[PDB]
Amino acid sequence: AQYEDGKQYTTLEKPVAGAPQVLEFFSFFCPHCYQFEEVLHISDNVKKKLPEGVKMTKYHVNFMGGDLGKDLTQAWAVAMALGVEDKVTVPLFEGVQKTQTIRSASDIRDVFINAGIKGEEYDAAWNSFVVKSLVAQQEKAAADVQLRGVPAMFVNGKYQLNPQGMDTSNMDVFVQQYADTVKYLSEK
Repeated sequence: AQYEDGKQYTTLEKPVAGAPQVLEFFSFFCPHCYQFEEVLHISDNVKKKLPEGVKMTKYHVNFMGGDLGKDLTQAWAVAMALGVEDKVTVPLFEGVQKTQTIRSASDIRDVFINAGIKGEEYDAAWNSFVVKSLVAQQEKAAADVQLRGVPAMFVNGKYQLNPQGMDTSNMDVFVQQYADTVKYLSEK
């Protein structure tokens, strides 16, 4: 076949009920994740190849970066709760990996302040039980697949994309193969 189980994707042994159509995991410490965001725009290119209105979800993980990694999962919960993912994603990647200015929870907060989230609103969200539940949801989704690596992409709670085999000589061809593979998996 052109797409083969065990090759371009893997079938999960335990389908995750109630999973969104597309579930991506990332870490702000993850070098490929930074590339997937700013240079490849993987999520937007996947979205464009899928039917309109399909549910796509993106969650942060704790397993990279120790204490700060877990602070970043809580900050990602804040970003989701406030709907400000598009305003903070690149500045968070830059602060962790490019300028290396994000060293503490206060430095994370500074990124949101600079992006225009009022401090009182950030602090209220950071301490909210809505955000605690979003933290729990991110941890539970990763635990459902014993996740050990990011970036990771899961389709319908049934298939994991495997990009390590795809050709990387041309960035746009890579993105097209990734998006077309997600579309194929979503149609299974």
